[PDB]
Amino acid sequence: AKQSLDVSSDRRKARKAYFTAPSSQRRVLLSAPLSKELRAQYGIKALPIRRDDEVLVVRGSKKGQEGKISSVYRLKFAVQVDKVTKEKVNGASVPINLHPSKLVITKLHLDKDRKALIQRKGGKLE
Amino acid sequence: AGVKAYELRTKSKEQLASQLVDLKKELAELKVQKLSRPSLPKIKTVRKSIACVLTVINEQQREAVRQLYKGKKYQPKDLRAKKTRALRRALTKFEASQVTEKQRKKQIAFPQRKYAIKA
Amino acid sequence: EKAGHQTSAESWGTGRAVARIPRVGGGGTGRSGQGAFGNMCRGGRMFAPTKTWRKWNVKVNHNEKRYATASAIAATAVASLVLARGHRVEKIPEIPLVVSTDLESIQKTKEAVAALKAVGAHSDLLKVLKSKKLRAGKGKYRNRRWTQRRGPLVVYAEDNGIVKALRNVPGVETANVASLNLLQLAPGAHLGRFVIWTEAAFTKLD
Amino acid sequence: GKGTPSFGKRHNKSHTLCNRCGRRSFHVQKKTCSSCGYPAAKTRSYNWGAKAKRRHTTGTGRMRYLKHVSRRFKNGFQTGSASKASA
Amino acid sequence: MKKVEDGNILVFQVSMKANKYQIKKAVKELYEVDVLKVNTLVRPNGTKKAYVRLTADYDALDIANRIGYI
Amino acid sequence: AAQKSFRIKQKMAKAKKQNRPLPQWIRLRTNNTIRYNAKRRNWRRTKMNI
RNA sequence: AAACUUUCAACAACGGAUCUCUUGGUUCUCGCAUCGAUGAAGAACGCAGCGAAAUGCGAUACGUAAUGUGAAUUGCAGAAUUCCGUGAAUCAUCGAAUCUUUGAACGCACAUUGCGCCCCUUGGUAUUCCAGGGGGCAUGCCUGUUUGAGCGUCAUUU
RNA sequence: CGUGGAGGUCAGUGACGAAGCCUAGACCGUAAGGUCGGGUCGAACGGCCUCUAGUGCAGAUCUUGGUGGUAGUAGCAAAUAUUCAAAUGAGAACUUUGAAGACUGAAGUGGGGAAAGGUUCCACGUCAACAGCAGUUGGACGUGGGUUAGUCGAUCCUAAGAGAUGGGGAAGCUCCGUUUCAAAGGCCUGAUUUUAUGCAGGCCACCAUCGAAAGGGAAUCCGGUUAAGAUUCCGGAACCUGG
RNA sequence: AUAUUGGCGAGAGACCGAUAGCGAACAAGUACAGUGAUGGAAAGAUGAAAAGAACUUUGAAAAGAGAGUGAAAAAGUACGUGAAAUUGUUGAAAGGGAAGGGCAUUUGAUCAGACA
Ligand SMILES: [Mg+2]
Ligand SMILES: [Mg+2]
Ligand SMILES: [Mg+2]
Ligand SMILES: [Mg+2]
Ligand SMILES: [Mg+2]
Ligand SMILES: [Mg+2]
Ligand SMILES: [Mg+2]
Ligand SMILES: [Mg+2]
Ligand SMILES: [Mg+2]
Ligand SMILES: [Mg+2]
Ligand SMILES: [Mg+2]
Ligand SMILES: [Mg+2]
Ligand SMILES: [Mg+2]
Ligand SMILES: [Mg+2]
Ligand SMILES: [Mg+2]
Ligand SMILES: [Mg+2]
Ligand SMILES: [Mg+2]
Ligand SMILES: [Mg+2]
Ligand SMILES: [Mg+2]
Ligand SMILES: [Mg+2]
Ligand SMILES: [Mg+2]
Ligand SMILES: [Mg+2]
Ligand SMILES: [Mg+2]
Ligand SMILES: [Mg+2]
Ligand SMILES: [Mg+2]
Ligand SMILES: [Mg+2]
Ligand SMILES: [Mg+2]
Ligand SMILES: [Mg+2]
Ligand SMILES: [Mg+2]
Ligand SMILES: [Mg+2]
Ligand SMILES: [Mg+2]
Ligand SMILES: [Mg+2]
Ligand SMILES: [Mg+2]
Ligand SMILES: [Mg+2]
Ligand SMILES: [Mg+2]
Ligand SMILES: [Mg+2]
Ligand SMILES: [Mg+2]
Ligand SMILES: [Mg+2]
Ligand SMILES: [Mg+2]
Ligand SMILES: [Mg+2]
Ligand SMILES: [Mg+2]
Ligand SMILES: [Mg+2]
Ligand SMILES: [Mg+2]
Ligand SMILES: [Mg+2]
Ligand SMILES: [Mg+2]
Ligand SMILES: [Mg+2]
Ligand SMILES: [Mg+2]
Ligand SMILES: [Mg+2]
Ligand SMILES: [Mg+2]
Ligand SMILES: [Mg+2]
Ligand SMILES: [Mg+2]
Ligand SMILES: [Mg+2]
Ligand SMILES: [Mg+2]
Ligand SMILES: [Mg+2]
Ligand SMILES: [Mg+2]
Ligand SMILES: [Mg+2]
Ligand SMILES: [Mg+2]
Ligand SMILES: [Mg+2]
Ligand SMILES: [Mg+2]
Ligand SMILES: [Mg+2]
Ligand SMILES: [Mg+2]
Ligand SMILES: [Mg+2]
Ligand SMILES: [Mg+2]
Ligand SMILES: [Mg+2]
Ligand SMILES: [Mg+2]
Ligand SMILES: [Mg+2]
Ligand SMILES: [Mg+2]
Ligand SMILES: [Mg+2]
Ligand SMILES: [Mg+2]
Ligand SMILES: [Mg+2]
Ligand SMILES: [Mg+2]
Ligand SMILES: [Mg+2]
Ligand SMILES: [Mg+2]
Ligand SMILES: [Mg+2]
Ligand SMILES: [Mg+2]
Ligand SMILES: [Mg+2]
Ligand SMILES: [Mg+2]
Ligand SMILES: [Mg+2]
Ligand SMILES: [Mg+2]
Ligand SMILES: [Mg+2]
Ligand SMILES: [Mg+2]
Ligand SMILES: [Mg+2]
Ligand SMILES: [Mg+2]
Ligand SMILES: [Mg+2]
Ligand SMILES: [Mg+2]
Ligand SMILES: [Mg+2]
Ligand SMILES: [Mg+2]
Ligand SMILES: [Mg+2]
Ligand SMILES: [Mg+2]
Ligand SMILES: [Mg+2]
Ligand SMILES: [Mg+2]
Ligand SMILES: [Mg+2]
Ligand SMILES: [Mg+2]
Ligand SMILES: [Mg+2]
Ligand SMILES: [Mg+2]
Ligand SMILES: [Zn+2]
Repeated sequence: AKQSLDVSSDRRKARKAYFTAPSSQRRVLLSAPLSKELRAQYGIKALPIRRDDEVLVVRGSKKGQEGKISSVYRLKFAVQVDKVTKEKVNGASVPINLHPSKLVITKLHLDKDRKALIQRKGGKLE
Repeated sequence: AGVKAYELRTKSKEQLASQLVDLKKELAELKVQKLSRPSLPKIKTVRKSIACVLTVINEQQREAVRQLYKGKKYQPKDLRAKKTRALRRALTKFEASQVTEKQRKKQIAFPQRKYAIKA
Repeated sequence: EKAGHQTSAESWGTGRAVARIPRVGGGGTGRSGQGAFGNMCRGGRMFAPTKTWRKWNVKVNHNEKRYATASAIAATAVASLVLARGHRVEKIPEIPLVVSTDLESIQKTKEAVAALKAVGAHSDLLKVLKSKKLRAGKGKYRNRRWTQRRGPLVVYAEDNGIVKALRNVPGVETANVASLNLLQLAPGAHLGRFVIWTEAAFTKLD
Repeated sequence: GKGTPSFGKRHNKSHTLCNRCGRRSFHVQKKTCSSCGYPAAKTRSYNWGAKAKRRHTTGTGRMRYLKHVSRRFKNGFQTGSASKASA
Repeated sequence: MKKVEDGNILVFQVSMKANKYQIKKAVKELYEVDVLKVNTLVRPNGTKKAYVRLTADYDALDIANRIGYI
Repeated sequence: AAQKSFRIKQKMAKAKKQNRPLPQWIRLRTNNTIRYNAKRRNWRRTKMNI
């Protein structure tokens, strides 16, 4: 249960704070879990998704498919994978929007900062 | 592109004045160009650039005056702390801690003693 | 207290072929001319607007109060009552079910469940947990989203970790003997909570 | 003639635009705004006109400066600039 | 455009805050040209137009695709 | 009113600009909800009162 | 016997009840003390590559500087130099600025983008006329500075 | 008996279809109502013991919204008046052009303006709504263009009147007074040849300011020119004011 | 120690659930009215995702018919469900200056149960 006097269980307040969260806040909300492999690799559970990352969909219809994240469409709380697309009837193609809680991260994109984030959570890196 | 402040700040007063002119000529040209063209977002970055240059020129002149007024009664009202209008005319710490010759004597001889019940 | 009444609407009087509620004035907007104030009016003030100074709490004589909690404590014996109350106590050794004082010292959730299990609470724990439901109400809109039954109630004489090792498990509540509470001894005013007493607590009773 | 044939003669403003409140309640011959009270130093308003007050109190405009006083208070009216850190 | 071809006139949208002197000096300083006289007017989109007649020594058409428009 | 104050002309001009249909590209924005300009005025349906 | 009228049903209309929803309202409770002549609250007009509004901002105009984050923004277009980085962002924070015309509103006016005075400076052959740039001039009151007024009044000259 | 919400319970029902809605189909109850089937539907809901109330509608010339009969009905009848053909267009009584017949009859249905409007002006495109038939037309809709001044106005002056200021009333918002019981100010040049403007004369005591786009008032005319501006642009010829 | 329908920041409710709740859940003190003081609304919901219907065909066009998307168009930017008044069609029936109702049976249509 909640125990801090500065945390609200209130449903209404939660839904507001989700839907009106600033871009920077959405980055963290949009985390994906690392793959079984990467979790042993880095001793770390999950990470804010980020662009050129490599990813495996593991729920829904596109369950099984994989690719490079080509947008973190924060506005939409959604993520696009360059390789997972709808081809409409007029031959045009169009991205599917996927949720990072429903992906798994199979290859990270590394920075000084990415690495720093991992060390900050007490992980380890190759 | 877009000029960086931390680079503007190393330039001379007159270098900055000239880049200001340079950007202004730039902008003028771009606006001619704009009305012959379906869009022109380049134009944004140069008016932003002028902004920044002026910002920087202004910084340095203020920072100049600020020091040649440091440690003086009386310095221009807009380098004086903003604070709040009330806050500004509240007694200073000095004129407030003020204490009567008689009473200072009192405070000294009979101040709140530290004590405890038990034994 | 101002709702219904933020208008300067007047009656129109009779002789205009039209009911005599007050009516909003001016024009050019369609609010103009409409029933005002009255409780049968769209946008009226309600009939007898509710007021904060309604009686919310209730005094009960301290002695009658204790009569009750005593009665409730008494009934946590009486297996029929405990059975009738929900509470899955056919497979328990005996009632009153008194367990070792060693309980009050358990720090860990997982250990707490283990003890409760061993001493007989297994089905009742499972009855909560099996019973979570979305509340049928609008209650659901209002911080009252889920529902569930009431599990065992663990009384102790001295909390040395037990209240925190049990606090996260569905439907289990803990009480200090010194207190003891009618709301917990007879939920919804039905007698017969399943109570697991620590010895320490059991003898402090007297 | 008191009805419409006399409505035809309505072509002169009693009121124009009021510099202080923009409202078109500046009475020309009286030289005073029927809404905001200009040019009286004080601003017209009345306790029997609450809906009126509501339509004009602070906060129905930009609060160009009062906006920020809260934040400023919270950081204890600090002065200077912020420093720097790493990564 | 036609006034440029035919009337040796440059048309600029100009600051509302600016007068005939200021328009004349700026066109003079910004374009190397000599100005005969400057008519102005306020447009109905709330912006100001300057009809700027250059002296007979300058040819506004030439001068308009120096600044770079056509 | 055929020979006007700047102040009035200025207002008039601000009114000319505000008189246009909704910019259609807005309709396509994520979460956009504006169908049509709901504040369009017309000289022969609603007077400015200056 | 049709048509017509009426009743019932099915499908189709008209209309928006009902059910389910809820970034809103309402009420309670707890913590806190900060508007303004250093120009407030409020007004007006403006500012985006492509905006009418709402939101933001002021000719540095949906923003400049600073700091934290660590790669977006996204309706389209766009830059492309910004991705192991003094660094993305319609991000957060915010300590530095910019802040048009106004408003207690302060050179005088104001149904006027109306009309003076002073200073420094530039240009026109210019202390004097004109034009450009910058900086100034409201009221009551207090302490002080200076210049004064009154046979109100003291001394002092020769 | 029935509704919204609350404590308890049935480890109740449910995406293999909750709730709701429809159904001269079934069943229980004297009745309030309850139950089932079938169809529709799409996410939640119910029995039992209790708690609680913003708890049950046919009426209130009830409130708000919606809908009928009336009814394809009353009507669309003032301002003399229309007609032939062509062109255009999916479409022409109604648009454009030509012809004809008329009208207003300079006290205008002509040519301009003041107040007021505010883009309606003009071009191109163009008919969903609007113009109580129509529409290819428009003061409509869409996209653009357009208003040029030393001399025309404003600006200056004063009118009825308004209204600051020293003041006097008034608890006060404010009321009075306007040259008033006020120490009410600025010009012309001379004095400077440290120098820039201090004092030397003599005046002048007039003591705010707003208030007229018809009153007063310095100065511009003709010809040409635009889709739409012109005593404002172009050509030419003048005149006033300051310096 | 007391007050507090204002301001800033928080945590809540046996509160209201779009004619309710603040007037405003929305570009709401907006649009619109009024010379002015003032007065002052209506208006939330496709779907998980626009996948917002390529293409053919009739049409001047709007659209229709096919096709197509979708778990569903019995969700088509008139959009969840989609009552009633009231309306079109279809089917059945009755009707000599209203219609509807009660007890009862004929006729027609329809249906439950119980039997072994
Ligand atoms: Mg924590
Ligand atoms: Mg983390
Ligand atoms: Mg999503
Ligand atoms: Mg930048
Ligand atoms: Mg100070
Ligand atoms: Mg009341
Ligand atoms: Mg009636
Ligand atoms: Mg109400
Ligand atoms: Mg319900
Ligand atoms: Mg339940
Ligand atoms: Mg009238
Ligand atoms: Mg009058
Ligand atoms: Mg007055
Ligand atoms: Mg004033
Ligand atoms: Mg030529
Ligand atoms: Mg002019
Ligand atoms: Mg009219
Ligand atoms: Mg009107
Ligand atoms: Mg049917
Ligand atoms: Mg509902
Ligand atoms: Mg939902
Ligand atoms: Mg609440
Ligand atoms: Mg609290
Ligand atoms: Mg105010
Ligand atoms: Mg925006
Ligand atoms: Mg952008
Ligand atoms: Mg940095
Ligand atoms: Mg930001
Ligand atoms: Mg500036
Ligand atoms: Mg003034
Ligand atoms: Mg001015
Ligand atoms: Mg100046
Ligand atoms: Mg003094
Ligand atoms: Mg009951
Ligand atoms: Mg109930
Ligand atoms: Mg209720
Ligand atoms: Mg029926
Ligand atoms: Mg049955
Ligand atoms: Mg079914
Ligand atoms: Mg169902
Ligand atoms: Mg659903
Ligand atoms: Mg009960
Ligand atoms: Mg009631
Ligand atoms: Mg009844
Ligand atoms: Mg009824
Ligand atoms: Mg009735
Ligand atoms: Mg009755
Ligand atoms: Mg009724
Ligand atoms: Mg009606
Ligand atoms: Mg007909
Ligand atoms: Mg007829
Ligand atoms: Mg008639
Ligand atoms: Mg005809
Ligand atoms: Mg004739
Ligand atoms: Mg005749
Ligand atoms: Mg005659
Ligand atoms: Mg006519
Ligand atoms: Mg005319
Ligand atoms: Mg008009
Ligand atoms: Mg026309
Ligand atoms: Mg049509
Ligand atoms: Mg019309
Ligand atoms: Mg018609
Ligand atoms: Mg028609
Ligand atoms: Mg148009
Ligand atoms: Mg236009
Ligand atoms: Mg003249
Ligand atoms: Mg003038
Ligand atoms: Mg007076
Ligand atoms: Mg005057
Ligand atoms: Mg005049
Ligand atoms: Mg005159
Ligand atoms: Mg001519
Ligand atoms: Mg022209
Ligand atoms: Mg003309
Ligand atoms: Mg000429
Ligand atoms: Mg000549
Ligand atoms: Mg002369
Ligand atoms: Mg409160
Ligand atoms: Mg609390
Ligand atoms: Mg409401
Ligand atoms: Mg209710
Ligand atoms: Mg309402
Ligand atoms: Mg909402
Ligand atoms: Mg509306
Ligand atoms: Mg929905
Ligand atoms: Mg809806
Ligand atoms: Mg949706
Ligand atoms: Mg079709
Ligand atoms: Mg369905
Ligand atoms: Mg549907
Ligand atoms: Mg469609
Ligand atoms: Mg529907
Ligand atoms: Mg029948
Ligand atoms: Mg019968
Ligand atoms: Zn006003």
